[PDB]
Amino acid sequence: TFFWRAHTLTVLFILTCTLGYVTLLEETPQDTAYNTKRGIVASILVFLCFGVTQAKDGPFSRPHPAYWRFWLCVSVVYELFLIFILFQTVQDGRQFLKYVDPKLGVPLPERDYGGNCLIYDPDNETDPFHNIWDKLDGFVPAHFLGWYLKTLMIRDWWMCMIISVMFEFLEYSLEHQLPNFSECWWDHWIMDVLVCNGLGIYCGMKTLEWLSLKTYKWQGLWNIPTYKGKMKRIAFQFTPYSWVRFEWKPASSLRRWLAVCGIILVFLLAELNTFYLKFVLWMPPEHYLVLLRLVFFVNVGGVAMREIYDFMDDPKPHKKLGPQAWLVAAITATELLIVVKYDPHTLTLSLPFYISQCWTLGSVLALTWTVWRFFLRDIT
Amino acid sequence: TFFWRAHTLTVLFILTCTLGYVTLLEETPQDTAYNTKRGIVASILVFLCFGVTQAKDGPFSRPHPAYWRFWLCVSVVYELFLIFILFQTVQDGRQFLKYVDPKLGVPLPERDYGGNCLIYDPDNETDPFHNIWDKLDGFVPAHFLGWYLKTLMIRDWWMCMIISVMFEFLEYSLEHQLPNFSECWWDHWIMDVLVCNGLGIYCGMKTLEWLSLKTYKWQGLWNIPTYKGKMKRIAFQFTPYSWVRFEWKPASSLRRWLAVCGIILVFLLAELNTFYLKFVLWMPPEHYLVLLRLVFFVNVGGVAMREIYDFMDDPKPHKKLGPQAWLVAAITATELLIVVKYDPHTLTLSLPFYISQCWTLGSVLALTWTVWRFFLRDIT
Ligand SMILES: CCCCCC/C=C\CCCCCCCC(=O)OC[C@H](COP(=O)(O)OCCN)OC(=O)CCCCCCC/C=C\CCCCCCCC
Ligand SMILES: CCCCCC/C=C\CCCCCCCC(=O)OC[C@H](COP(=O)(O)OCCN)OC(=O)CCCCCCC/C=C\CCCCCCCC
Ligand SMILES: [Ca+2]
Ligand SMILES: [Ca+2]
Repeated sequence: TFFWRAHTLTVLFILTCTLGYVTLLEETPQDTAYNTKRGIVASILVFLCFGVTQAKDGPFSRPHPAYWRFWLCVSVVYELFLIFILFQTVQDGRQFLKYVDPKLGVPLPERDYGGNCLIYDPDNETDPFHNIWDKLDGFVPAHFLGWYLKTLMIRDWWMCMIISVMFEFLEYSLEHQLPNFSECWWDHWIMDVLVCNGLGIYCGMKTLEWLSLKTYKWQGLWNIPTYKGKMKRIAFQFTPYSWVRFEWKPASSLRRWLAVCGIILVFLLAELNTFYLKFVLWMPPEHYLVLLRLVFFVNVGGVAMREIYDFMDDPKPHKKLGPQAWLVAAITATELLIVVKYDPHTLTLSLPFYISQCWTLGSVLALTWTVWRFFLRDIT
Repeated sequence: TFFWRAHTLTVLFILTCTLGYVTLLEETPQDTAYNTKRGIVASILVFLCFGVTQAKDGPFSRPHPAYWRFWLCVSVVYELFLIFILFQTVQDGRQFLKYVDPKLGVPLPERDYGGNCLIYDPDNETDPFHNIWDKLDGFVPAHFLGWYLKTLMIRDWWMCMIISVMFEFLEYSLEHQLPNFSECWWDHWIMDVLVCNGLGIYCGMKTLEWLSLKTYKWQGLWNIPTYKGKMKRIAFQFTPYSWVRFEWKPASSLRRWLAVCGIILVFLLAELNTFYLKFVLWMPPEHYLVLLRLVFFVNVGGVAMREIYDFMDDPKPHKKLGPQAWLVAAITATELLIVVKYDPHTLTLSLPFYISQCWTLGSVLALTWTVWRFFLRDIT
């Protein structure tokens, strides 16, 4: 347990010695294009170190609060870079991304995915599943893990299913304002919504039930029994300390209902601007930046979701929202503003009439539900 | 007291609305040289806002913890910029400072100040004080305020006087390794050390005694009596909540003595690298950057000095040093490394023999004092 309360002046000394050595004893190259990137990277690294060693501890502790402090600092850095990218012109921002990786900044080609439907197709005699084969890509294994983590983040069945359904309706309405969207109805539902609910959401709820019926008693690593107990402790150190499963009961007040609606809206906007950011900044879907963003968003979303539940469930008259939820909301707003700024012509396309009627019907149905809620509250 | 517990989501909404307006509804200029500076400034402003609204509260509260959070964030930004400047070449760093202000990046002329001594000089019959007149500049009014604040920061007589004396000896030894240093012996002592001890240090100790014999009882701004009480409360709101005067007793152990020596060394290095930074980065002494650095260092030094006293005086087995002291130490180390890197040829000049003998005598005297301390501890 030495590392769990280790000193910070030792970290300061190590950092100072390392940077002093690498700056003085080495030879500085005579080109500014490399030294500028080196300085930016060094500043980012030092900020990460200082935050890891001196930031606040979040609600999550295991495996080490330094992990969540590191992710908080990464969130801060990402927000700063997002704002810097926002405040420039579009082509200069794309060239800045080209500075990040020397392959971006060029118009990538566009292709359609849902061009082939009717799985039982006699077009290709050799393979009946010729239409399915192209669909069976890394997306399907990604959906299971993604929704497993996203249902570990929010810890509710109804909220999770409503978020998934709302996002799928939004994706269908999003098809003509972003041409890469092309999915058949079977691929839309059976391949995505069916798979998520059947496997990812179900496994997340099973994990919550399994690890919410456990006794959390821990002791030292050297007081445990022989190698069997050693391996048991090593494996279980990455299991959570103790959680409180969230219970979002929205039909009890008005502010609580609006707060649940707001967090649902933020969750939807996260995925919306994820897709629109991978589109408008001219980054390929398989670029490592997108995967890094996904991992960071998974971790930061879990922490911020716990923090916003803690803020929402408090009985005290005035509580300040945790910094992680604030940072996630700021990042989402900045990403949405970037998306609106960079490509407004493609985003401003008018909705299809036949789906706009359905959207209006849903809106009026929600309004009727709200007024009926008010009526029943008045009666009671 | 509305602002003392006001909401943070309101701040987030205001920031998001203002940045979205200034980015979208305005027209982005078609030059990257202005947009890059605009983006950097916007990122700095957003980081300042987020830190002010969501950082940790330091030991100092009055007039508002937001003030000290703002100074902590400024410290973070200054450290990051210092490291970025460090990791480049010397000429590129000077041109970066030229980017900060379009007049820097040029070799400024060098002049001597202590070229005229012997105040009672019959060289100029018209004015006997012709030598004094050039000396009587803004430096003397600056010394009083500077040492008043610096003795409010450390809250001790002996430590303050020893720091002043050590810094003056260091300045005298620093004359040939930095040519701008030129002061006559009277200007060295009577004009600086005499004035500080007579006025600044004495007024600081008088203020500490006066405001350490006060009863700190406060109430609301609307429960006070009429306009007399209103003005009294308005004036006294900027008076401190309640302080605990530090008492540095170094002759009790060895770790405590070494800690006092370390904080004295950091205090000396702060002024050393202040002068060497204003010299080596080609900034004129009267540039606003130097004054901003002085103000920031005054505030951050006070906060970090309280934090390091709190860390040093704790009885608990393990306490983490406050972030402000960590940041001040990091900034001092980074500034010293920049000074060593940029102009090593001027700094590496061999010290004068006649003063090197005095320095060796002082060092051996300190060693004898330490061994006598060990001898007396062994006897007792
Ligand atoms: C921290 C708690 C959650 C995680 C628990 C364990 C933490 C460590 C696990 C790390 C494992 C890395 C996972 C690798 C990434 C991965 O598997 O895929 C990422 C998956 C797969 O991508 P998909 O979008 O599903 O596929 C697109 C199909 N067209 O992506 C995702 O998970 C998306 C996550 C979105 C997160 C949204 C964040 C917003 C959450 C809350 C904010 C809401 C409200 C709070 C804010 C403000 C309140 C006022
Ligand atoms: C916060 C507590 C202290 C201030 C109290 C009130 C705060 C608000 C007051 C703001 C007023 C602004 C003052 C304007 C600036 C001013 O008057 O002059 C600045 C003066 C005048 O300049 P001089 O160097 O004296 O003249 C040169 C002569 N050759 O400059 C200074 O005050 C120098 C201050 C140096 C401070 C050093 C900081 C380091 C302190 C502690 C760190 C040490 C240990 C902790 C770190 C690590 C521990 C392991
Ligand atoms: Ca889909
Ligand atoms: Ca002097």
